[PDB]
Amino acid sequence: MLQCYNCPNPTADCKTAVNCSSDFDACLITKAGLQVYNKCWKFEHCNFNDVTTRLRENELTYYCCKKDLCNFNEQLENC
Repeated sequence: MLQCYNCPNPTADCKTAVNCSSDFDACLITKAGLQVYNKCWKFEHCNFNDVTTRLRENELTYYCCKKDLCNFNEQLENC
């Protein structure tokens, strides 16, 4: 099992850490304008088309990682 930040809704500063279902093999962080998402995710869905369609977001950037709690907001907050 992988631990990821997983907030049910987009929010600033997602601190909600969870032990993801074993089927989730990656952690996702995505910024879609004002909406920032942090989820338990899958690599098969770590592509622009799958992230946009599934979060129903027209434009965004995303990042997937495989270490516990890796999907925090460092990349956004350091900029």
